[PDB]
Amino acid sequence: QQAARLAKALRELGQTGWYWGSMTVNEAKEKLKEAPEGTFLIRDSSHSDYLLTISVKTSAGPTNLRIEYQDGKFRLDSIICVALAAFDSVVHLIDYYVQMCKDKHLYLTKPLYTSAPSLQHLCRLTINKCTGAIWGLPLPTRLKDYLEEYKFQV
Amino acid sequence: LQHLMDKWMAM
Amino acid sequence: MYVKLISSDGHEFIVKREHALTSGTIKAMNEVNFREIPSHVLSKVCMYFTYKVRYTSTEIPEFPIAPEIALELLMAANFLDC
Amino acid sequence: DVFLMIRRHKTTIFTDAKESSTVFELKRIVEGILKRPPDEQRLYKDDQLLDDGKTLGECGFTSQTARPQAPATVGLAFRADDTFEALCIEPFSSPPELPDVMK
Repeated sequence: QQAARLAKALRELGQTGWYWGSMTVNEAKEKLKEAPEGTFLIRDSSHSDYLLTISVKTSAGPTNLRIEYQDGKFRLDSIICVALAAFDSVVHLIDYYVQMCKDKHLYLTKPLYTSAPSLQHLCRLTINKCTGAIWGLPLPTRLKDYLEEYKFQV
Repeated sequence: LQHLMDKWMAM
Repeated sequence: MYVKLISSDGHEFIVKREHALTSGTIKAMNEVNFREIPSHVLSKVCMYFTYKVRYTSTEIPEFPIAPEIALELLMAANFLDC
Repeated sequence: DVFLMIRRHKTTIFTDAKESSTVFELKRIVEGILKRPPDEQRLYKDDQLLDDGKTLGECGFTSQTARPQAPATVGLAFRADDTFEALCIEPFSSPPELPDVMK
């Protein structure tokens, strides 16, 4: 189920609207130079050993953090980071850290969209922030299925 | 993103 | 230049035709009556049209949606295909 | 740019204009849409009547305060016959109660 999980993860990632594909390291730094702290995007990694990279503005400038995928689990770069949580879903990973800085670790706040999300998707995002009990909502089955397709808050 | 599928399949 | 979109409660919203064409439904079909979309939703839909056109400097800002209208807005968005 | 909602009764116009433009130019836009001359229009920010000659910036319509996603409301009253009608804007509908799960 290893390849099947990565395929599902990449479908979600295409659904995020903040995946910048083949953006170069220099292009990512140029895009985030003046962005607020916490602003982030995901792009392809240029390194042979890694699939993806998170580009994020820190108080010291834009930086890059590669994402490992091993044994069917996603985790942040273990060469840089060391109780590192693992995730079936990489969008879930991002969501996890995003929520983690709404409490108190990795400071991620607002994604950098490639283009304007659809209104449907923004409504889905808003509803996910309010409840996980999508089935209990006064909505038609077709829209619950749509909500079911993307359960994350970012 | 079939490019990423094949990159993982390679490595 | 402009089109008129009328809510179920009879509020008339006048928006640039270019902006209104964000909705595939409107694009396919100079007044449009929706009868099933109330004004507190249609107005926010029109604000979405404005927001989408202005940010399509990609520093796209957040588009805030009040929890109290979100379910209805979703249905409207699904109806409008936007 | 400043993004505006011009509201009278059950009519709402979504439009944009420069912060540097005047009240009169906005009345000319209204005249192009609703077919009433400038001298038969009064525009308001809350209860405050706006003078034709003032710029939008001096009236308090800033790019920070009037965004595409949150336009500022400008009220509109027409000159019915001799005088002006009272500034009347009908509110939008009320949202239903949230489901419990949305707590």
